[PDB]
Amino acid sequence: FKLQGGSDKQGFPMVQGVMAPSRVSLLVKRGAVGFNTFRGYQGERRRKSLRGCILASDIAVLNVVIVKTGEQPIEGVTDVSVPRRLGPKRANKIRKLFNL
Amino acid sequence: HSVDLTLQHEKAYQRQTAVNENSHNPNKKHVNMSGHIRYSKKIGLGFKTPKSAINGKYIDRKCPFTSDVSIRGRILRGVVHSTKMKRSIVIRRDYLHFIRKYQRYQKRHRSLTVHCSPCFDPKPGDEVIVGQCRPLSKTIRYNVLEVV
Amino acid sequence: GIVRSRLHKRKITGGKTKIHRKRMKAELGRLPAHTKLGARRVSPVRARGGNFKLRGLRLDTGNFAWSTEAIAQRARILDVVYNATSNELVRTKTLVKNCIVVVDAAPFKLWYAKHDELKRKWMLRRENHKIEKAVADQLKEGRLLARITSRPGQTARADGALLEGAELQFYLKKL
Amino acid sequence: TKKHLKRLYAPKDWMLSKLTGVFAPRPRAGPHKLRECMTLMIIIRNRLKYALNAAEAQMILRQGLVCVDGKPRKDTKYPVGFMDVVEIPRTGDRFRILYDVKGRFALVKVGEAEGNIKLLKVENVYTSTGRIPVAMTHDGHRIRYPDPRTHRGDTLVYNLKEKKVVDLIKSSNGKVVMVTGGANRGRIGEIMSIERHPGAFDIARLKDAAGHEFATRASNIFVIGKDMQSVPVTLPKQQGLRINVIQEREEKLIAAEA
RNA sequence: UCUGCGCAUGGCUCAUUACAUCAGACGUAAUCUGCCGCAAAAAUCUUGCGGUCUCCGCAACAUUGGAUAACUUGGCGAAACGCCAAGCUAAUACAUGAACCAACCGGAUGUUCUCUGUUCCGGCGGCAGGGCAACCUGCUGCCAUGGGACGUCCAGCGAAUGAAUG
RNA sequence: CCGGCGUCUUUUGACGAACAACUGCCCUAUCAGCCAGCGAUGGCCGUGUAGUGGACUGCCAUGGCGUUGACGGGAGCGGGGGAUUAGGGUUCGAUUCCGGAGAGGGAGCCUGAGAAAUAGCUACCACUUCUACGGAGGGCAGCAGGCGCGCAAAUUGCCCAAUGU
Repeated sequence: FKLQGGSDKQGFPMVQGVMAPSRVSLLVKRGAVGFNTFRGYQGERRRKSLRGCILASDIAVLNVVIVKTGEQPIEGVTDVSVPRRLGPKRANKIRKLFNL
Repeated sequence: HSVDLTLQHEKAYQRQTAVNENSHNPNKKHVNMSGHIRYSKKIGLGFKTPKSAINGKYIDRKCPFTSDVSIRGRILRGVVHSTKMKRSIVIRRDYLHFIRKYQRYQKRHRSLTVHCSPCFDPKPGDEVIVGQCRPLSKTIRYNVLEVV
Repeated sequence: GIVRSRLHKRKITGGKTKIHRKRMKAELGRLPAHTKLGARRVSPVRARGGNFKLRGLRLDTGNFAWSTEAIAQRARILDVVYNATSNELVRTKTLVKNCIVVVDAAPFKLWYAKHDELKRKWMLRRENHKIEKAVADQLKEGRLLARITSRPGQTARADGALLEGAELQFYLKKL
Repeated sequence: TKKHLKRLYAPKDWMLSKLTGVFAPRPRAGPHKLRECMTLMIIIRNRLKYALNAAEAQMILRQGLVCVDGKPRKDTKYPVGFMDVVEIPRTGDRFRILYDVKGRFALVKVGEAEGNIKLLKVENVYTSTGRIPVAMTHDGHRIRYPDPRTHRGDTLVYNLKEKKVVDLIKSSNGKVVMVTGGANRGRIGEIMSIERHPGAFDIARLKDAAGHEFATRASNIFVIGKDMQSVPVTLPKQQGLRINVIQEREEKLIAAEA
C-alpha cells in the first residue's frame, strides 16, 4: 500500500509537506489541502490548523492505495469492478478508445 | 579628448548626457571652448538664450539650457533675498492682499527657494524671472530663466 | 508598508506635519535589488502598471558598446574597479549604474581586425580612422574599462558603454 | 472609478429635473467627454418620446433599431456629442446633433446624403510606425494618411458611407466658424483675427453677421466651411445670431397673443 | 459546477486635521489606466501519410495534447461560510502550434565567375639568393575609388543600450 | 458564399487614478525663537517608485524659517450654502450636492487596471459569541431593531412599478 491522506479526531487533515507528529497552525492558500479551492476571493490565504505528515494514535481514518495485490482477496475492492461514470467527450479520445 | 580639471572635483566625473563631448578630435584644440561639443535648447516664450550656455563648458542637469528640463505653466518674478547655497538662490515675492471690511491693503511676502543656473549669479536686490519646472529638490520647483 | 512621502518629514519652518490619513498603496517603496556577479538569477515583481519589472541578481554578463564606431558586442563582466557612491560597494562588486568595470574585451579585438572583395573595404576603413593610445594598450592586453549605463536593478539586464579618451583619462587617475 | 452620477451633478443641458428620481445615467466612455455628451436614454426618452421609461430604452437599443455613425449599436449607454448623425431607419429619419443658439442641444433634420457627411476637428497630428502619418481627432477617430497640409485645429470632411477623408478646411483667415462650449455655443461668425499668447490660451476674436464682435478661445473654434454660401452642413433653428434680453421677452409676448 | 465579468462604485458616519484639507485658477515634456470608441497586424517550419536511421519523398478548410469540478465511491469531526482519499469526464480553463499563403525595405558578406583600369606611387600571396632572423634584392600572379550574375547569414511588433537622423 | 458575436498583442482619445503649485482661511505672546546625533536647507552620484523628488543610501557644502507672528497650545472636517442685517456687516455649516477621511483601536498583506479594501485576509490589544472544553468564531458609523447615554429624536412595514447600477 502507499499511504495518501487521512485526518485527526477533530477532522483536521494530514499534510504531506508539513512535518510534525503534532498539530500546528500554518498559512494555508486556497489550492492547498487544508482549505478548499472554491472558497473566498482570488488570491488569498487564511490561517487553518491541521496535522503534519507523521502518524501517531490521533488518527481516526487513514486512506491508502493498493499498489501490489496479495493472495487474499478483500471484499468490495479486489472482488469488484465499477465502470467509469462518463466516457470521453473529446473527439480524438474516441479514436484511441475504439482504436478506429 | 582630454580632461578639463577646472570643472572637476567629483568622484563620479561629470559629463553632458545629452550629446557625447568625450570623443577625441583635434577640433577641440586651438579654441577656448567654442569648438567644443555642447547641447543648447531655446526657451520659446521670449527668453533669449545666453552666450554662456551655447559656447560654455559648464555641466548642470538642473537648468533648461543644458538639460531636458522644460518650462511650463507658471512664470513669476521676485527679487534676491540671499545668494547663499550652491546653485540655489532664495527669491522673495511681495504682493498686496486686500481686506474688504477695512477697505485697506496689507503687505505679504512669499520667501521661496529656487535653483539658480551656474550661468547666472545675481547680486542681492536684483530682480529675477523664474519658470515652472518639474521638482528638483524638496522645496525647489523653479529655475532661473533670466535676470534683470 | 514602506512609503515615499513628505508627511513624516519636517517642514522648512522646522515644524512637524500632523496626520489624518493612513498610508496609500500608491506611495510604495520596495527593498533594493542587489546585482553582483555570479550565476544569473531573475525574480520578477508585479508593479502598478499591470506589468512586471525584473530584479537583477548576480549578473556576470553585459551587452557592451564601443563608442564612435556605432557597434556593440556581448562580453563577460569580470571585476568592478571603481564607483562614485562608496568603496564598500566596489569590494562586493555590486553593479549599479555609473560603476566603472572590467570586461573580457575579446569580441572587440576580433571585430577591429575585420574593420578579395573584403580586402579593399578594410583599406578604406583604415583610412580616416584613428584610436586613442590608452584604449589600444588595454585592448591589446585583453582587458578594458567600461561603464554600465543601464540600471540593472529594475530591468535585469546590464548594458554599458566603453570609455573613450576624455572621460577614460579621469577614471584612470582616480585609481 | 465612478459608476454613479446624481441628477444635479449631471448637466442640465440634458434637462433633468430636481424632483423625480435621484440618479442620472453615467455613460460609458467613448468619443466625447462627460459634460459635452448626451446619453442615448436621455434622447430617446425625454425628447423623441419613443420611450416613456428607462426599461423601454433598453428594449429598443439592445435589440438594435438605432444607428450612429451609420454603425448599428447594441449599446444602452453611449455618448452623442457634436456633429454626430443618428439614424432610426424604422421612422426613416436622420438627426444631426449640433449646438443650438442659447446653449441648447440642437436636433436638426437633414437630407439623406448629408447624413453621410460628417466633420471632425483635428487635435494632434503625429507620425506613427512605418512612417504612417495619423491625425487624431476630437472624437478619437484615427484618420490614416491625412493630407500633407493638415495642421492642428482644422476640420476634415469625413465620409461615413465608406471611411476616408476628402478635402480639408483650415482655420486660416476669415472663414465661417462656430463655437463649441464656453457659453457662446452655436453662435456662428467669421474669424476677424487670431491672437497669440504662447505658453497660454490663444484668444481669437470673432465677428458674427450684423456686427457685434466678441472673443472666444482658439480651443473652442470649430470650422464649418469656407464661406457661408459654401457650408457643407445645416444650421440649427436660429442661424447663429443671439438677440438682446428685451427682444426675447417682446417676441414671447407677441406670439402668446395668438 | 467550472469559466468570464462586477463587488475599490453607491450607502453611512465627522474621529483625526491649520502651509493639513478645501475652493477658484494652473501644470504633469514627471506617470499609470480594465470596461468603451476609432484603429492597427506579412517574425513564426506546422500537420498528415508512405517508405525509412532519430532519414527522405510527397500531400495541405491544421487533422494539437494533457487534467479538474459538479458527479460517483469510501469518509472524518462535538460543532465549524471545517476538511480528507480513490475513480470519472468538459473548455473561449490550462498547455502546445500553423509550412505554403507573403508584398516591401535594407546591411554583413563569400577564397563563386563575368565585364575591368593600355600605369605605378601601394598592399597581399608564392619561389630563388644573402641574413645580425630585425630585414633587403630579383621574378611571377591578384586587387586599387568600378557593376553585374550567383550563393550564404541577419531583418516584424513591444522593451534595453550605444551611434546617426529629427 | 455571407452575417452576428468572442479573444491575444500593439496603438491613443475618453472615464478615472496618483503627484505638484499660484492665491485665500478661527482664537491665543501670561506660546518667541524654531530646525540638523537618527535629514534640518542645498549640491554631487546612485537606489527606489508607474513617475518627479532628501522619497531613500553614500559623499560634500552650511544652510532654511521668524513680529508681514514662525513654533507650540485651544476650538473645528473643508466648500457650495443657512439665519439675520437699509447699507457696512454679524453669526452658523454635524446634515441631501461636491471634495477629503474612516469602518472597535493599530499595523502588515494578497488579488486586481484601480484597495493598504474591512459584510477580504494576517497579527496584537480592548471587548465579545458558541463548544459533550479536542476546538471554532464575531466587528451595525449599511436598513430596521435592542441596550447604554443625554434636555433630545420613527416601523424588526411594503415594492423593484419608477430612478440608477
